[PDB]
Amino acid sequence: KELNDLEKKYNAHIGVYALDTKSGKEVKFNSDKRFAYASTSKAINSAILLEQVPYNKLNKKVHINKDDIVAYSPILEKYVGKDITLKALIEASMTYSDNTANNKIIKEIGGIKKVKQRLKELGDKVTNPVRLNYYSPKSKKNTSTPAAFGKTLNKLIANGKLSKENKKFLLDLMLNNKSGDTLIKDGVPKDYKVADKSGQAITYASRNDVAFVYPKGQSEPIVLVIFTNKDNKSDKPNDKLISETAKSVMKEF
Repeated sequence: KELNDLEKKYNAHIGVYALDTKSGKEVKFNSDKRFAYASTSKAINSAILLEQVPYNKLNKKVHINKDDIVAYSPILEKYVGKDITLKALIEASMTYSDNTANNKIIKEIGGIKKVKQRLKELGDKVTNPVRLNYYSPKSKKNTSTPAAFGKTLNKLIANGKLSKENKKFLLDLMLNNKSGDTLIKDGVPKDYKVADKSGQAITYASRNDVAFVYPKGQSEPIVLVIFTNKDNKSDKPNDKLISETAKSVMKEF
């Protein structure tokens, strides 16, 4: 389906960027347009942490106090006054999208400043991290573009400096996450393997998914970045748009 028809059918804005990492072929649509990136930021931060911690060191522990807790911390809220491992922090953040867990990761890395440093190093001068679920077309805070984010994903993970173990760990989590079942995973041919990280912001029907798509017998992923929003602040997102976009796109591959 034309991408235009999908914007028409859902009365929404779509931003797409796909890269078949084997051939280098690219599919783009509103690729330099800015959208909230928000919670999809989790995969980036965990990824950064994996660059500095060998797999064999994920069992190191950090203390959790009351001052650590942030809203929507399904897992971490139970750790008050205890020690948790780096590995469990990656897990709570990627599988349960735990807020405290993401915040601990960032600190561990050395703060937002250091993440900002790593981004520039990779060639990303677009993505603007926040020191998350908020979006306003006014600002460039918490935004990236499909092309930019797509370039970062590839450089960070698909072809980054991760170990096989670290890469595997992280990919396993994005593979097994039930919170993306309605997105890119709903859209692609059943033979495909999809490791994704969803996102959303509470304003403008800001709904995204990012993935590493592995076609039938192909070892190299297609990086797919889909960013959607709407015209009203209180608009509600429809997950089918993403499903529908993914399906459309996979066809060019």
